[PDB]
Amino acid sequence: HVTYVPSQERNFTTAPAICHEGKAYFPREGVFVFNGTSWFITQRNFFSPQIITTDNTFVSGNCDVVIGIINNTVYDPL
Amino acid sequence: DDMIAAYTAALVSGTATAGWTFGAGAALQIPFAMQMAYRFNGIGVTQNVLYENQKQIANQFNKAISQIQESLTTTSTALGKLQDVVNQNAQALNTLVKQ
Amino acid sequence: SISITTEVMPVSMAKTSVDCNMYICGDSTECANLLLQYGSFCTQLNRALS
Ligand SMILES: *[C@@H]1O[C@H](CO)[C@@H](O)[C@H](O)[C@H]1NC(C)=O
Ligand SMILES: *[C@@H]1O[C@H](CO)[C@@H](O)[C@H](O)[C@H]1NC(C)=O
Repeated sequence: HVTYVPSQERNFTTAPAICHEGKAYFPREGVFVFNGTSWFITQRNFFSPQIITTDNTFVSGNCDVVIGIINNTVYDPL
Repeated sequence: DDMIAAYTAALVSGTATAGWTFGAGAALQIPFAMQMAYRFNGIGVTQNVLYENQKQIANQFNKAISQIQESLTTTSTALGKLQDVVNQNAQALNTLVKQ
Repeated sequence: SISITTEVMPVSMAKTSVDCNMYICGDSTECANLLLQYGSFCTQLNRALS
């Protein structure tokens, strides 16, 4: 049997969702990570930082019901 | 029995703290709400459903545990397939004695 | 293409019972009296079959 074993763990600061002009952005697949400067989105099994854009996230509701939501910005490609 | 109890306690603690990642390899820490979100995402339901109804889901979880406890405090035959083993062993030895 | 394949599986077999007294001593009183001290052996077979 040939198998894949992950290794070399690293700790990050995470959030459930992000608020942006009164709307909540949840990731499609992946997790929100913080690297000391800004917030990125990454896959759970490998570390590959990506910029949080509108393609990465989706909108559901306003920001007064989710516990632990934070303020950040979302880059629109225009 | 103490060793088996320690094994089950370690498994429940690892599930409640690390989730699912300690079987593939080294344990990865994760808060319980995000793990619940992944479990919800695995059955085809988006994770905002968890994040907007967390109080109700937690209350239903606690109520179900309490109902299991109340079901197990009353005398019943829930563990009836563990009694058959000890009955069969005792009856076989007594059958040799009577034989 | 769409294909349909058949698969057959057994589920149960025939339920059976035996009677020690008739198999060993058919309508004989003396044989039944002689068999009387083997009763523990016969109840084990009936328990297994049930
Ligand atoms: C955060 O990511 C950036 C990528 O632009 C990298 O340059 C930086 O070193 C990272 N922060 C730390 C603390 O490594
Ligand atoms: C920033 O977050 C706080 C709570 O963490 C919130 O009260 C505030 O309104 C947010 N800022 C903006 C501009 O929405």
